Amino acid sequence: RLADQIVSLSFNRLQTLPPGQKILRFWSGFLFILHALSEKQIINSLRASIYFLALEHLGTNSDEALAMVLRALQELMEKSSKAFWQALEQVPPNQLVEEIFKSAAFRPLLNKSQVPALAAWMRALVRSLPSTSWSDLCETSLRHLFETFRQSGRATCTLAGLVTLQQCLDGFLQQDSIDTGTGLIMVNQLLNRVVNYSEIIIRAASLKPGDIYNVGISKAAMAIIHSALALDAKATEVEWAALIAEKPVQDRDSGALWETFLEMLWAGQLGHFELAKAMLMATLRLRSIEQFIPKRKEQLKRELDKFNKRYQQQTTAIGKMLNRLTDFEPEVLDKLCSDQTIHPIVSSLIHGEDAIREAGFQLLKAITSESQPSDAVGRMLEVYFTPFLNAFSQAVDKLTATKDANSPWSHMIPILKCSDFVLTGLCDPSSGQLRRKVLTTEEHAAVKRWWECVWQAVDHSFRMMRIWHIKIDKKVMEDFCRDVMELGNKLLAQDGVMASSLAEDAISKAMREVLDPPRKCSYSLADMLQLRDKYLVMGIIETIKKLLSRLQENEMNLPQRTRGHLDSMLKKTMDYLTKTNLTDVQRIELLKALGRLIPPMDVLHQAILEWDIFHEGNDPPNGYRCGNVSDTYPDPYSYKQTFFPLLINEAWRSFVTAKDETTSKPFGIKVLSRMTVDKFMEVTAAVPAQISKDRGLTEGDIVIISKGEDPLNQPQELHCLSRIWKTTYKKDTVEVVYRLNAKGNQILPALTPGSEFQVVKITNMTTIEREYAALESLQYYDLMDEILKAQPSPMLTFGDEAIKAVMDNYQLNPGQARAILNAKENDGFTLIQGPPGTGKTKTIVAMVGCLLTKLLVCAPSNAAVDELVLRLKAGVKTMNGTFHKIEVLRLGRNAAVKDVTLDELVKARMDRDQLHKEAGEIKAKLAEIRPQLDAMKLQREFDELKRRQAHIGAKIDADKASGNTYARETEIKRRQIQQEILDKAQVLCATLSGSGHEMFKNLNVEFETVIIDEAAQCVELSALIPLKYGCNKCILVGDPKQLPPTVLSYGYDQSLFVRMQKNHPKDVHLLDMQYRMHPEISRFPSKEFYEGLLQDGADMARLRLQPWHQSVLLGPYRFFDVSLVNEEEVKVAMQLYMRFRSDTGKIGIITPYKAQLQRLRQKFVERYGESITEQIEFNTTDAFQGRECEIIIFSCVRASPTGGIGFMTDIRRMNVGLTRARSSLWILGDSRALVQGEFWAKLIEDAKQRDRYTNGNIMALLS
Ligand SMILES: Nc1ncnc2c1ncn2[C@@H]1O[C@H](COP(=O)(O)OP(=O)(O)O)[C@@H](O)[C@H]1O
Repeated sequence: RLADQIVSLSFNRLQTLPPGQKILRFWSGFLFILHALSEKQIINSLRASIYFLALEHLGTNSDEALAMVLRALQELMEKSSKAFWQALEQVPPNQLVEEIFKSAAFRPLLNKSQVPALAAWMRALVRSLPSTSWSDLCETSLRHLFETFRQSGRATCTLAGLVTLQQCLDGFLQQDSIDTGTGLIMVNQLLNRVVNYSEIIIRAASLKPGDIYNVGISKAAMAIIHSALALDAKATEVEWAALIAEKPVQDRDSGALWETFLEMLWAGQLGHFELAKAMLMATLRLRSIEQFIPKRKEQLKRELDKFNKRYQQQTTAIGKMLNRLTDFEPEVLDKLCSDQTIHPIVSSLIHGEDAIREAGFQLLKAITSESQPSDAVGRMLEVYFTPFLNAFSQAVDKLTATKDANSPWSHMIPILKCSDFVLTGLCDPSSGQLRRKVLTTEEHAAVKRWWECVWQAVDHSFRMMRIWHIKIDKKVMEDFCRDVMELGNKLLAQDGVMASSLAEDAISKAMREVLDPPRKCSYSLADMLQLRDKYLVMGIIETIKKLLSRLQENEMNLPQRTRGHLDSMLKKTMDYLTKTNLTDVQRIELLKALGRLIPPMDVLHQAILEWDIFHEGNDPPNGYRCGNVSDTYPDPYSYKQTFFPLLINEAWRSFVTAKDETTSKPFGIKVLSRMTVDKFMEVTAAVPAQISKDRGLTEGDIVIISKGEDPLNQPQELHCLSRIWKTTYKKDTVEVVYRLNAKGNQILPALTPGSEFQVVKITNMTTIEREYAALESLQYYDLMDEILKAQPSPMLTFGDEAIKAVMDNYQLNPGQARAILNAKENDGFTLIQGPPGTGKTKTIVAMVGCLLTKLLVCAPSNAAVDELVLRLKAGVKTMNGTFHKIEVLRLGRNAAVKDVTLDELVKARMDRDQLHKEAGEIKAKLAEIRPQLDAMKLQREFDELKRRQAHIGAKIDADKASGNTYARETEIKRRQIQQEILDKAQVLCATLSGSGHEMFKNLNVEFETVIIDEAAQCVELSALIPLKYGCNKCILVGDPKQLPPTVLSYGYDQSLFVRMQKNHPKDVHLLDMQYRMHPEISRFPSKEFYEGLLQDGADMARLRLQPWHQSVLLGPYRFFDVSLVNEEEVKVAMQLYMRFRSDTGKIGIITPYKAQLQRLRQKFVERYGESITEQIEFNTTDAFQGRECEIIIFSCVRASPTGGIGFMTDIRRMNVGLTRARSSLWILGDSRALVQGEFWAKLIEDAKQRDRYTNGNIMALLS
């Protein structure tokens, strides 16, 4: 019946067009039957033609009938397409579409046509066909919809053509793999059809929404643009991943395709936010693809060159895309960043291609408006903490996961720079985000993930050097290795911040999770010590030592492969298994730290900073008792146990004595970041430049902290001590990181960001730290037994002709020649003891001419060093009568010494606008072009003027980054200039503390013989400093006296000389003569100090005859009787000098205290001008040691109390001040404030019992 009605309606039998009512009735019946039937039943029964009769009936002249055959054919091909294309294999889809579309009744179906039926019909048509027939159909069908048929019908066919292109692009974009054979060329044909039909898509997407002709045109065109821009990137990625594996591809235009949809519009259209997001994910699709670099011996192939040109065009277009995005307003920009669209921007920051990286860094600068890269990254970490710290970790981790020969290289240079940017935006001690806020659950994970990511990137950069060294130059690899080493150092320097931010119990828990990423990058570190570079080995050694010390501190282990590689490298097995160029210092340093150096100083800081300075006792508040000197310590550790409280007590007495006479003004600090980092309450502040320059704020400088208005005399307030820990010279204001003590700090509740304090300074730790270093590293000296047992070299006697022979060489004495010859003969410690006028410095100078026929000569004050330098420079005579001249060097920091100073000798051998003009000029063109814009020709200019502003701004930032290269190469020249100077010099002179500098560990020095002058006027741990450098012969010369017998029999500072003198007094070269002092100036401090044994020189009364002693009041000796100021002595000294002037280098005025020294200098400079600063030497007793003048004016303030702080030092002060003159000594002071002291009372009694007293009004008595 169905076939009989088909035969009735067939054009084969009837040979005529049937009436349209029968046609529509028949196809409505077919629709009812097909709704009743099933697809499997259609394939089984209906397929076994009705389809050909449908094609014949599709040519009727009725609009309704043509609509029913179209709806029918849609239902047939949708319900089962396999039978549809099996039963119609004779007719192609081309002829199907042409036969349907050439019908004369189809035009009013279009005209009389919430999508229309034809759009869904063509969706079913495209989905019903295989991929291989997609292209040829399109070559008709789109050409028939867009062009041949071209207004509701025109809008309908335009919508239809957009639907075809969208359906084909979505079909190709949803595939799991595009094959390299026919698949790539049909994708290429579709993309060429998209490029050809681009203008119609542009006018389609430019339509206004809500229009009567917009039936879905704009959304379809937008989806077409999105899918085309995704498919271009996917095709390029597929082609790259094919030709990098040496596979056949085939023998497109991505730049033009990106450029067309760029140049359509981006501001001033609907959905520009969505277009920008789609373009950003499209450029995220291809973020780890790099151009091809040929090998050194090989050449580039043809296909790789063609791919390089194509990739050049594509990356230029992508860079123009990213540069165009910096015209949006900040509101939509921060909406785009905050909102999965930040990942392409952050990945563009890393990229190795120049255009994409420059465009991304400009976009990052434009979003936050912080016009600097590190400031931009800091502001991004401030606003978007977890999105940015996740995007950076993902973008870096995506590229450092595989180590092969196809690994990218140009991406590894700007990974380190961005890691440095994040680190100095995250851990700065004033602008650090980790010093300001507490961390929640998500931020902890973000910071942890960034830590693991950056250490993995450093490990990947170090590991694959060998596979990279076959295709690049030598200089880029050397500079790359140096940069990676410096980044590793900067990364490992900041682990305490992570431990005390990512958490006393949880501190160790957080620290244990910080040191796990550095353990992975350990074998890579212990492989770069084999190179022939001299700068890299220093940094690798430092990083290995710091990592191993921190790992052994917190209780863990090193990887076994790193230890095995280090073990098979520095041990003899007789040669080494791996040839190195290491020295003998690095080998010892490693072979130790692994299992003569500088120890840590972190318990000393807490022991001195847990103190209250206003304690009224004579002992420290903590438990530190002393008074035990056993003189025969047979062990270094018992020596350490004895001499550590002997160091703490000395520091306490120095602190109190410096609190008495501080002479420093206070300054105010404001807290910038409070944080319990590295166990101490490390507070930071920004001190102005003028205060830091005026007060000399260096590291190791000790200050007070108080809330009081005058922190030196308010003990009732809230206060503590601090040590300056790190000083950084910023632009103007110095950044100072004070360290505190959070174990009883009274200001600790009052500590708050924004709390202005008042701070005054006391002393420096440098000598105490050097004494600690000498105490701890005494265990590796070569003079162990002589230091511990206090045994000098034995005494022995010479013949009576060589003594006269050496006496007749330097014109010496029988006391000063036997010592010369004995110290020439034997080795070890030789002791020479004399009062302050014998000639001990004269003996030492003749020793140098005796020994040199290099040397280190040391003295505990600077004045004795200056005297030794001048005497050793003036003239040297050998042991033949010959006048030679040796080379002199000063290892310190006077006028004549300034020409032989090591700091001056090293320094003497040592001695942007174009880019700024381009950036200012290029910014002027952007202002004119943008206001003129708000068309095609203009947009090419505004895209090419703005790329040079990206290019110049990259060159401006690269100018600042080049300063690190100039700063490093300055340092290797300094270590080589220093080492040359240290070998040309014949004699070298320094202080006891200055010779133990930290800079002599990395240099090559060996001083086999040390000479110490004034060895008995210093603490015992000071003379143990310049003995580390292989010294095996030391000569100790000094003065074991300067204390009276009632005071000689404290114990915290005696000497090294005094212990040996009390242990072995039989072998000490005594010098009993004197050769400067008049018999009065030699007769009173004799009987006070030297028990009538200091005998005067031959006929010295006649030698000391200068006129002035013609007056009894102005003789060689006369005592004058008049809060460490005492202006009365200032007026009396002024009157005495005025009297002597009324009646060059021979007049000196001496005060024992710094405040009266300041008053003396102020008053004298006042009315006697500035010429008396050099005429009369104004210095204390601590700056006048070892020297002499003809006339001296001594003015002491007042006697310290007997049981109080001081006393011993004031007695030593008085005895230094008394015996500095050769002709005249004039002592001043009042009687009432001086009779409290015992020895001043003995002095004033000796003054009366020999007519040496002047009392009453001196000012009337002088006139
Ligand atoms: N044998 C000598 N003959 C002549 N003068 C001497 C002799 N020995 C020392 N002097 C003088 O004695 C003074 C001692 O000064 P110096 O040696 O610098 O201090 P000290 O004796 O404390 O080491 C020198 O000025 C020197 O001129």
